[PDB]
Amino acid sequence: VLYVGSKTKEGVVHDVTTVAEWTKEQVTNVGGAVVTGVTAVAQKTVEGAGSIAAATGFVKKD
Amino acid sequence: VLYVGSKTKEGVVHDVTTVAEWTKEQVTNVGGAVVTGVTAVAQKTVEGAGSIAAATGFVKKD
Amino acid sequence: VLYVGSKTKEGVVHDVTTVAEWTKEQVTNVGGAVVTGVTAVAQKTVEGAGSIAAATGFVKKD
Amino acid sequence: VLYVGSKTKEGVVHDVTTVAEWTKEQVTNVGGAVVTGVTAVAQKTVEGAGSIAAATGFVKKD
Amino acid sequence: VLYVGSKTKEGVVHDVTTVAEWTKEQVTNVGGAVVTGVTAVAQKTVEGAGSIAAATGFVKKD
Amino acid sequence: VLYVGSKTKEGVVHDVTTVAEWTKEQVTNVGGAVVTGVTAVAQKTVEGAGSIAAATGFVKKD
Repeated sequence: VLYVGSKTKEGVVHDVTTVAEWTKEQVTNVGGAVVTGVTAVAQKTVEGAGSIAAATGFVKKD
Repeated sequence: VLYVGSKTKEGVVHDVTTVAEWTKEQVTNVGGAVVTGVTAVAQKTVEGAGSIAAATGFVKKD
Repeated sequence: VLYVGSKTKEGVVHDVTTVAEWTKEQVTNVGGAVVTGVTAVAQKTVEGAGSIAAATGFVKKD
Repeated sequence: VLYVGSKTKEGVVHDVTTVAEWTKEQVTNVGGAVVTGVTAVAQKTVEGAGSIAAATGFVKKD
Repeated sequence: VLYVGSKTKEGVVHDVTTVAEWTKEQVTNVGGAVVTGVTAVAQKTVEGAGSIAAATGFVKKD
Repeated sequence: VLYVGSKTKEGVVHDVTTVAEWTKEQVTNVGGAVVTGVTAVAQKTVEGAGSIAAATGFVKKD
């Protein structure tokens, strides 16, 4: 293995653009997740049993 | 392995752009997560059983 | 392994841009997480059982 | 005339993005203009006879 | 005329982004202009006869 | 005229970003202008006959 002037992009997130304008937003909740923003998870490796990698809006009610 | 003038980007997040303008936002809650912003997790390695890597808006009610 | 004029970016977050303008935001809460800002976690390694790496908006009610 | 939370953009230039990569470029010249970069003129008012407002790559050989 | 929380942008230039990477560039010249960079002129008013406002790469050989 | 919490930007230049990386650049010249950098002129008023406001890479060989 050998490079020159190279580039590598394993596991990234880029150029996420959100624009809200005149936004009215009621939200109620009782006991459960609610998500409204912009989530950005970026991982390279995840290992192991029973794992939960990069959850968003989760409820685990065993 | 050997490089020259190189670049590597394992596990990153970049150029996240949020724009809110005239935003009205009520939020109530009882006992459960609520997320509205902009989350940015960036990990390289995660190992081990039972793990929960990079959760956002989570409820674990065993 | 040997480099020249090189660059490595394992596990980073950069160029997060938030813009709020005329933002009205009520928030109530009872007993549960609420998140509204901009979170920026950046880790290289995480190991071990039962771990919870980089949580944001979490509730663990065993 | 009266505003609120307003915005005006008379005569601007913004978000000019140039990207060159592995560019070989010979250029000769004798006695005449040559332009290769990125020009950005932004004017509001220009008045008067015979004027030459915002020239780029000009030759006036009277 | 009267404002509140306002903004005005008469005659500006902003967010000019240039990126060169592995650029080889020969240039010869004899007696005439040559331009290669990034020019940024930003004027509000220019008046008067015979004027030459914001020239770039000009030759006036009367 | 009267403001509150206001902003005015007559005649500006801002956020000019240049990035060169591994740049080889020969340049010869005889008797004529040559420009390679990043010029940033920002004027409010210019008046008068025969004027030359904000020239860059000019040759006036009368």
